[PDB]
Amino acid sequence: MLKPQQTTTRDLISLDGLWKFALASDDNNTQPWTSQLKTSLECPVPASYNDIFADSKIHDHVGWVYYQRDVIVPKGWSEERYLVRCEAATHHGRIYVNGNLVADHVGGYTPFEADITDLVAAGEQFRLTIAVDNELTYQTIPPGKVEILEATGKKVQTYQHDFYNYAGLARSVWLYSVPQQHIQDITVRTDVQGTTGLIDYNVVASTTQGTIQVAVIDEDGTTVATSSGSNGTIHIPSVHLWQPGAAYLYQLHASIIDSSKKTIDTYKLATGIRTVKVQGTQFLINDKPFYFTGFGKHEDTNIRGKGHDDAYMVHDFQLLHWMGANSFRTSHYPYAEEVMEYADRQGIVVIDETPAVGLAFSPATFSPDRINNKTREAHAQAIRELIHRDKNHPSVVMWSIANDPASNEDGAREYFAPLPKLARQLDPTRPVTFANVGLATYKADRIADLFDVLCLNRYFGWYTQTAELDEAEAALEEELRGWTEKYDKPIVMTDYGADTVAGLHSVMVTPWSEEFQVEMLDMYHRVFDRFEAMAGEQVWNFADFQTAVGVSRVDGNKKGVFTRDRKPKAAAHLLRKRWTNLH
Amino acid sequence: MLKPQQTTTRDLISLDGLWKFALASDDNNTQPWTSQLKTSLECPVPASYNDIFADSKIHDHVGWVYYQRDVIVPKGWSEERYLVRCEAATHHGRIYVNGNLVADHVGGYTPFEADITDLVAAGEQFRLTIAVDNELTYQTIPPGKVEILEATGKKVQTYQHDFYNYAGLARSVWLYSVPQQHIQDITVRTDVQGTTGLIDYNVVASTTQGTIQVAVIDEDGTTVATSSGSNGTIHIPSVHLWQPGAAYLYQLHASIIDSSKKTIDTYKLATGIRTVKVQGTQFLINDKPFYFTGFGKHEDTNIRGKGHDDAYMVHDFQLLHWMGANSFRTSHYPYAEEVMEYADRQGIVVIDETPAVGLAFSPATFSPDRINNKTREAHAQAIRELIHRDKNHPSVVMWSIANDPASNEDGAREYFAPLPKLARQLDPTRPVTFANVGLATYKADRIADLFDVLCLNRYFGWYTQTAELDEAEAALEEELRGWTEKYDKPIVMTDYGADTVAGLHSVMVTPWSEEFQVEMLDMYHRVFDRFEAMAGEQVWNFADFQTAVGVSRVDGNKKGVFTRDRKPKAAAHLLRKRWTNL
Ligand SMILES: CC1(C)[C@@H](O[C@H]2O[C@H](C(=O)O)[C@@H](O)[C@H](O)[C@H]2O)CC[C@]2(C)[C@H]3C(=O)C=C4[C@@H]5C[C@@](C)(C(=O)O)CC[C@]5(C)CC[C@@]4(C)[C@]3(C)CC[C@@H]12
Repeated sequence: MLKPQQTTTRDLISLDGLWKFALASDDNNTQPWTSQLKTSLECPVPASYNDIFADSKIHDHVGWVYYQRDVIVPKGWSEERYLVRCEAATHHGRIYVNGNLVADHVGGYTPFEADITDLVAAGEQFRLTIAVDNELTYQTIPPGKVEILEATGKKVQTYQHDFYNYAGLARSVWLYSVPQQHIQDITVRTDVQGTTGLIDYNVVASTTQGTIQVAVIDEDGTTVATSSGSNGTIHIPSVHLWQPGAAYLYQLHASIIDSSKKTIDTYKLATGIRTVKVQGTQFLINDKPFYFTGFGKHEDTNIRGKGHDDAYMVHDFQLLHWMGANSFRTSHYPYAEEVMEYADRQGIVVIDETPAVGLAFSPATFSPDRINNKTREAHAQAIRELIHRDKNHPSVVMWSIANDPASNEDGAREYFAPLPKLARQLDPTRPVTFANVGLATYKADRIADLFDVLCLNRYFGWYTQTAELDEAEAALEEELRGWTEKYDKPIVMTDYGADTVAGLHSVMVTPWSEEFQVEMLDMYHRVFDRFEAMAGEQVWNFADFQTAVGVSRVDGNKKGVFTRDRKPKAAAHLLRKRWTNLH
Repeated sequence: MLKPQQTTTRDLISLDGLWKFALASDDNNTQPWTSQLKTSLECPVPASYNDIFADSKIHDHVGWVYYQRDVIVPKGWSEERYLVRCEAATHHGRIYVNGNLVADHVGGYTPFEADITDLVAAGEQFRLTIAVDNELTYQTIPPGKVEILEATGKKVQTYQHDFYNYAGLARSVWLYSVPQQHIQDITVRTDVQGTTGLIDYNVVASTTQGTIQVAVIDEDGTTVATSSGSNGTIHIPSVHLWQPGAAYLYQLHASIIDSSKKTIDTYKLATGIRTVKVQGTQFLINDKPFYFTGFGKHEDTNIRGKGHDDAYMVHDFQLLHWMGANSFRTSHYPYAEEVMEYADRQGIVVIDETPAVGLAFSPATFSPDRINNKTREAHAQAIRELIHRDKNHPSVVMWSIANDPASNEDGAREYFAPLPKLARQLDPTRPVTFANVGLATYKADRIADLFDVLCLNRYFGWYTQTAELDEAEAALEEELRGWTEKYDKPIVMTDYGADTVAGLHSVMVTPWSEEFQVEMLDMYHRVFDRFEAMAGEQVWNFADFQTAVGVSRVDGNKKGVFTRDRKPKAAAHLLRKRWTNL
């Protein structure tokens, strides 16, 4: 269902706060959810739990953890229908109402919920336990594999992606109410004919006794159009288009109306009128060529892990405007819905990506004992959920299906082939892409032709022709010449960068140094501007972020242009100079 | 005497190395130079001793220390005269040969020596003890005062300058030989008539029996002119000039010649043909206007303190060339002589400066109980020794008499007046300056008219309390207007910058961030470029350096554009942008 909001017809209670917290264990208490949890530990919920507690055992935990609290359903909600919703449980969430399992969800970055109307009476209190599991298998979306250290028996988690496997309730939890007859879903699609804007809409509602009205209201509160029925086409004269760098949002009120013209349900959906098209080598937004500038990001801050944070969100966006970035990519998982809403209002463009990173063991990655058909089922599910959630965001301009898959290997094409089609079939308003790793050159990649736009991640300066910038220039150039001569598509660079410790400086060519970072980004730009087919450049990464432990990671990933606490490295000023002095 | 060298007639022995080291104490060994020091400590000799031992007592020590080692005079110096020289002992040095005092010297940054010819015989070993004192008084030229912490009894050294009071033998020590008849000094003075270069020379030699010859050899080895006599004028047709862009150096060989045609003594002095001139607000090198770019520096590196270091010197000059900096000032004491030679070869320009910093207690600074005429003598003495040693360097383009005196107070003009006259008199070929502090505004200062070029130190602190850039800008411009209306002289900004920790970053305007330092330098430049009379900009400082302890000092002074270990802050790149262009 739609992201819940408070209306004249719907109530919404935040369940964020401190919750009682416990790890699972091998105790005579298998089944925590059946009674009041016994812990002195409280974990705040919009948070990953790993770094909260300054305890190694919680942090390194593999398997289930339990959050618990008492909740009271408002007495004035009799005659209504109500649900508990998790915006996200990373990676596998279960919801329990007093000992009853009521939901079981498997991906780590999308919503789920349970209708508890008939299980708990209005004005009743109940014990809400949400179990969350972090275990990654070859069938989970980021895939991974649990192993056991030989000498100690410590359970340990392997995976093939960078960012740390933060787990828990990294996004908000909610109790909300909906009327018996309610709106369940809305799809809006937006074209333009000359200066007239056209909204294709479809409303899905629980019942049909009494009907659907729609109103489109501009930023001034003026109703600009109306329509009747659960689906149709709304004409808007002299539309205020939604543009990169100049958002405009209309406000689409779907109501349910009874036999009298009395309102039964209402829901307010923000929509931007905008078109995306790929014509040969150009990426077009409202029939105007567009060039991405900005970053791959991560949901990651000093203590709350992947926990959504309003201050860092508003600030991060403020830093984007400051340096003239116009976009970012939801690198390696869908971000919080509230970030997409904020991008819509800020006029920021978004490459929206599924959690499907780490489909690469470089042993054959696409075989029965690795990424296999059941894995592809999970991947298809992730695509559906993401698209289902973010279909109405004008900011979201393209779906990224995966990140660094081993798209050079036998079996990779048979694995991915259905996936671009599924996305295009669920949402025909946007192009589909994926982010290509260096192994999969223009020669070796065997997947690229099934996508509408090509995204490349490349580290010539850092990882291969190390500190040898001229050597990296030549190989970068060759490569790009290969892609441009082989495909007639837009090419957006989505990773390029270098680990850089703030404060570390050198007059020489010195990796990890602030000067080196600048020298490399600067060179990459020089090469980009030589190629007409480039449609975007997004630096890796916006900010330093935590990764799994490893001798080649200095307390995480330091390829940020800002520090974890958002202080600018020299590179940040270079991009600022570049992106504000060119379109 | 002249900086010693190896010639065909002269031998030179380095005495650098590890020496035995002891602090003074109050036991019956009241005279350590009268016998072998049995201490187990060894201190390296081109170095300050303070951070070397990882020991508090030694670092914080106030008073004398003793260095010691044996030396052997070579067998073949029989017919020869021989000396022990310290390039520098900071601040007060004594040389002992086996229980006998043979030299006592007071300034901390210039050389001294002793003729030991008659005390020790060729082929003899002797015990060399060198006592060095670190105490400052109101009469030492950087002045200070020793005090006692009442609760602990601890002896403590107060002073008014920034940089830490490092002591010891910060510079090399030598045993050397010279014939009985020898050259003792040479003065060269260079000038231009059309395209022909002129060299006035004067040679001072220990005896006048048998004459003096001079040859002037070019960079290709060609003798290009000669002269006879102890003094004269040599003409160099179509001279290649020494320029800031591009050093060219002639090599002048002064000799003493016996009745026959036989060389008895010889000495090789590098000379660059160049003029310096002030005209109105313009500083002219070889008749064309010059704009100083670069730094205030310090002799400061991580362990050895003020000890001279060939590596850091070459690198520091590469970094200057890297950022297109064309000059620096020897803030705030003469630097190693080798730096001045190296500056000559590198084509870099030098404001050469005395130890006279800290003549300011902001109680009346210039008065009989504070900085007085006895102090002025040490100061005159300091000018004398600096000019005598650096007079022949083409890189040295101006003398700086003092840094941050209280030039706004009563007594200040009467104290200073003799000093620039003295400098111009010992060297009439260069202009004289001093670095003026923020208190001495164009109104308040009462000394400035006695100098040829005005050097201002104007940290933004003087102008704004709360690190507000627009406030700083309005006040700097007002002040510079005052100076340009009231004096017809070149103005060089000799201190400007911001304390800055490497790695501290902010998208806001925040002091102590790399961004703030950048923005402040940049705003200062915009202001300087609005004024025709500006002849120069030297940022304070080149690199981070150690200071006395202050809660306002973060393990030293962090105004460096480089870190102590020579890493660039963002400010270095900003300066590189400006100086490599215009
Ligand atoms: C690590 C990834 C998947 C890729 O994405 C990463 O970006 C950042 C990072 O590298 O730290 C982080 O955001 C995070 O860790 C990841 O998202 C970056 C590129 C990547 C490291 C590849 C390379 O950089 C280069 C490789 C070369 C190329 C190869 C095969 C060739 O084509 O000739 C020669 C050998 C080698 C080392 C093979 C591995 C890759 C393709 C590598 C390391 C794979 C992983 C990539």
